[PDB]
Amino acid sequence: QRTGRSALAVLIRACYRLQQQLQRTRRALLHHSDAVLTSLHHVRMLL
Amino acid sequence: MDPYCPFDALDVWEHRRFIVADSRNFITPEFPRDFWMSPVFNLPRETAAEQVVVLQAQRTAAAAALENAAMQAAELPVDIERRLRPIERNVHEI
Repeated sequence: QRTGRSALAVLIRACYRLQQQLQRTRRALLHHSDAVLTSLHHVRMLL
Repeated sequence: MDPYCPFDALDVWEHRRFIVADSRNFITPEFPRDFWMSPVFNLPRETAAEQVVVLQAQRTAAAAALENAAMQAAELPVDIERRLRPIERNVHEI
């Protein structure tokens, strides 16, 4: 009982955290490129 | 201020038919000369050197913004290798 039910816990923890790992990359890589766009935009302002 | 001219005036009348030796007279206006006003050309105060100063200041101001944008975009390659390597290790754990 405790063998197979605890063996799947590693995979459960892996998948339910891989679901968040990519959400973080979704958020972290979009709040950073917007800064690049704003900077290019400001440089266009200077001219 | 009078231009030098040896001869005063001469006269052999102007028959329209008998025009010979076609010379051309100095054509003059009918208005008194005083309003043919004086020669004036005035400089623009902004000098060839002054525009250099202004545009060089603008170039040096734009270079700082270009460097700011470059340094903002120079950290993305560090972000990729800082974010994806832990994810690759987590995938390797399986």
